[PDB]
Amino acid sequence: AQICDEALQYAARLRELEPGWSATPGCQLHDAEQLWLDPLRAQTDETFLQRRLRGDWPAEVGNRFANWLNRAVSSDSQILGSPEAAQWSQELSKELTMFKEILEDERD
Amino acid sequence: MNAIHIGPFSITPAARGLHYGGLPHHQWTLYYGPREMAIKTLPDSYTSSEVRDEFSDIIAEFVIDARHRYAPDVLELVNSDGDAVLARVAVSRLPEALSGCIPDDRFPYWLLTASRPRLGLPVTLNEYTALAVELSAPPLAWITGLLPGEVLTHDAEEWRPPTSWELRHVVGEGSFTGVSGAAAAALLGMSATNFRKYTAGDSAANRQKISFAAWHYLLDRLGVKRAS
Amino acid sequence: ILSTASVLAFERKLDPSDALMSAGAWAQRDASQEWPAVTVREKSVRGTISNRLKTKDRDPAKLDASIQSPNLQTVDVANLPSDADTLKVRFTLRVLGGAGTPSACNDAAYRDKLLQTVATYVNDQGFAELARRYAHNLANARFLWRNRVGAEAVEVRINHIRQGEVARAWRFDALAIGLRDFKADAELDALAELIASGLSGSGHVLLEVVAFARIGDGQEVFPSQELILDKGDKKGQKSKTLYSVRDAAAIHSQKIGNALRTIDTWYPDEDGLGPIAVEPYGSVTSQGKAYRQPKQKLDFYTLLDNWVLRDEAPAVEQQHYVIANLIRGGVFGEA
Amino acid sequence: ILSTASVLAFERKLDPSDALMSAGAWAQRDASQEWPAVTVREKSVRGTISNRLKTKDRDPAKLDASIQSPNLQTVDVANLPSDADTLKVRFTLRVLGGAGTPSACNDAAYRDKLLQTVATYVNDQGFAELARRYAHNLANARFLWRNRVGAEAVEVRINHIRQGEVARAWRFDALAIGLRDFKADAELDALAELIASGLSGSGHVLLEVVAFARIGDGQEVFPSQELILDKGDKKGQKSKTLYSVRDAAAIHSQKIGNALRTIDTWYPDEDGLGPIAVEPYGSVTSQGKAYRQPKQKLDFYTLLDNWVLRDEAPAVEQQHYVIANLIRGGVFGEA
DNA sequence: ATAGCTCGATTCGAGCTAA
DNA sequence: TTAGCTCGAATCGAGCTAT
Repeated sequence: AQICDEALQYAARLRELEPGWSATPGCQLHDAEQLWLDPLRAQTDETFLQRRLRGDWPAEVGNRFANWLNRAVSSDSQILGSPEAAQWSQELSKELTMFKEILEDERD
Repeated sequence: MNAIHIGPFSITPAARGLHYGGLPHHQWTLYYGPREMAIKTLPDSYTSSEVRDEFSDIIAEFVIDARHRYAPDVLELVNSDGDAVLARVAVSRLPEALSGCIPDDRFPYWLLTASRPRLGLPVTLNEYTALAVELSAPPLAWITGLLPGEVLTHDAEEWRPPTSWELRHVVGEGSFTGVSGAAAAALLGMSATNFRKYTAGDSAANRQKISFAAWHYLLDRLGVKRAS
Repeated sequence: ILSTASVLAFERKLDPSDALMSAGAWAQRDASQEWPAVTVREKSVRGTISNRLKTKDRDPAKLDASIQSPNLQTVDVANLPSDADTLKVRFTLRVLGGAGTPSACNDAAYRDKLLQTVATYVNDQGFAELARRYAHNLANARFLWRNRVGAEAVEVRINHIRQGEVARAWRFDALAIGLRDFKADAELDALAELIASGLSGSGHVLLEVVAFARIGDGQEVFPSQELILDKGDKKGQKSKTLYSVRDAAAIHSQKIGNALRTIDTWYPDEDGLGPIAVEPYGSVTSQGKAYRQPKQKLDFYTLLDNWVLRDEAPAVEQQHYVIANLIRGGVFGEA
Repeated sequence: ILSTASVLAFERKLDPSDALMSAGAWAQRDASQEWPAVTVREKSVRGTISNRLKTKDRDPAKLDASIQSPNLQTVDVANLPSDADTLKVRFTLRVLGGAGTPSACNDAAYRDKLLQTVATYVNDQGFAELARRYAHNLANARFLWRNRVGAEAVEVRINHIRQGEVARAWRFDALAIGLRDFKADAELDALAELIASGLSGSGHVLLEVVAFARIGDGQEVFPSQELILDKGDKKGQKSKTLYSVRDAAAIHSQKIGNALRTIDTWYPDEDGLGPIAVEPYGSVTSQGKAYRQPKQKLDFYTLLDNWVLRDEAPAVEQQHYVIANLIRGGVFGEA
């Protein structure tokens, strides 16, 4: 539960930067998560990107973050073979549940 | 001030001085023999036991690296599957008959290496204990990586007596074993005054060399070699 | 005491090239050398939400909102020209030999024992029955995986190159040769004995395999699929990309060799579904259910270890399968 | 008492260049100076579980779950064009000489005696047997490591480039001069004194070696492989990486020079394997073992001290091994 | 515990004989 | 391999010191 706060605290300090930092040209800029990384780009683009956050309601960034944290767990076959990875997946499912819950009602 | 000698390490000061800020200052240089590890500018108000504490962390990191990179090879005793490690022993040298092996069911006990291309040998418990007795590694066997191979050899014709600096690796207050000269002399059954002649440096009057039997028995008693 | 090596890597035998794709008309196949290559094109698509929901998305308030903004994708496709109805593929296949010799080994006594084990097999049973089923997989266009599932007529041409010029030409018809029956034929035995010549190391074998399939006027062909890094936008996701070597849709070489390996029939489960590829633990990616389980001790490793270490020779019928995996090679031998 | 030197760093002789690979068709190798280079491209693969399991993953539920979660990785692949069947590899080889002189040596007494020992060897016999076996490895496509195991016709052309121009040309058949025996040939002996003059130090010598091989149309070529830092995603794992200099697949210089080093037939073990490279302790990477172990006293280091310190020279075939390792170069002495 | 000294007695190596 | 023997040189113990 402490991981998603500092993840949100990370997105807190991206809100203080330039409104259109992610709108610059670039070959690789992680546009899949750009709907949540830059909330202030909706003010610059009234219809080009404001409705993109409204229409899509990005919640798969948490799925991308879930794949990242899967690299942060110990790669032990004993945990996967036994039920140790079961409740670890149960706590992974629930902790990403209210984490993703914040992102959909960000437009309010 | 004075050059602080901590076992094989020697913190020598700069002959000239400097005034960083307004206070007097000197450059203290840590040495591992002919190897220079650090220069640290320190005041003249510090005592020797405080410059020693200032340079202690680099020495501790050096000792950690030396213990890790010269750790003896570990052998593993496993069942007829190779998944469960029943017993592990650190060895100074591998068994003579090791070949690339994957455990099977026809033998109950297998002696595999800890390296991922696991060499192995089918053994029983009695032969495993014979190999463990013959091949075991002493607790301070990592100090042999910091010593030349011609001072650790058991062949008397190819053996060279260790120098004073190579002797400071295993005996002394700031040595890698931590035993004093009096304790080392008591382990060799000789007087401390004669061992101080072994550990004497730069004093050409009355400086002696250790013998083959004394050196190897000392390495036996300190836990560095020949303690299988 | 002899034991298996820690590393037992084998090189791959019967290595095929990358099968190109060119399009043309039927009965023009005798002059299909300069046929135009199949080029991958681009289509922008959208799709309604059709995947199975998780019982929490089934509310009509948000299910109707799901189809308000359906996902947009940009898919790569491979289609024939309008004035073309025949798909032509071409690749070369070599037969190397030396199945029992590993590229890398650890135990010298185990390597010698494995060589003696495969030496007794060759004299007792030559590289013939495996070579026959390798000829059938060359005969029918199984390497056209889904490019022949509804094809009216498929013809396969197999040539033999010695000094840059064709020596013996083999022509088969794939519709007559089923994917489930491994029969006997005089033309296939001529091909099979050539495979046996390469497998035994007698001589060099280089086969140019050209297959023609009748699909339709301007339909879609199905080449190998690549991977997408997915770093773009959510509208131009580029969810599909097809294999192409030089502006020409093609098939992976391991895709061709996968179908050429589909000779394993003898797995202890029921064989009504058909043959499978010779692999350790007898697995195909289509069903996700592996035959030859280690619990039933009919896998590669249990059969290989018993036949070499314990000298437990199995029947003649499964030892065709342990050598077959030595043909494809592998990285056999764990820590 | 003539103790050995603590540092004995030796410069390496027979320095090869990177072997650039370009492609084309046979019978055009006389004008092969504009052949298109073998390009490095990317393809995606997937595989099944073909490795041994640690007695716990052999459960049918766990094994099938691994098949349901496939390992998708991309690999580096190099292939010939579909209209090209000839692979040429071009590297330059320069012979230096002065093999007895070390770059670093502490004891001046040891350097004088070592130079005296090398000079005593040269007067008894020159670098003739050494260069004969070196030219034999140049005669065959041994440096064309895995592209020769299935070559139908492989041919080399060696040119003596003295003043930037062909002073003397050579043309050999690599399949005829096999990688098993070192016989005698008049044209091979003509090459022998060219390297022998370079090894002796009479004058500057530089060679260019181009090896054409009949591979096949679109077949898989094998350049030298690279290391992967293993930082990206598991789907884009890049499990294989090949060596290229400028959009052209190439072979490492030390990979080429290792094959030219393969002249050691004098190791005490049985000759079922054949010649190996001349490096101390006789290490064979593929077999994971070491011929000329120090226990039976036939490695480089014990022979060197016997020859130099206590003056007991080894056998004449063992003296070839010592000088070949001296030509090979290394960081000798107590490091 | 470090560092080093002197002084007379004991040990030590490499010659040698003696068998 | 046993069984010794000189002869100068290095080592050994036990006295003292110094830091």
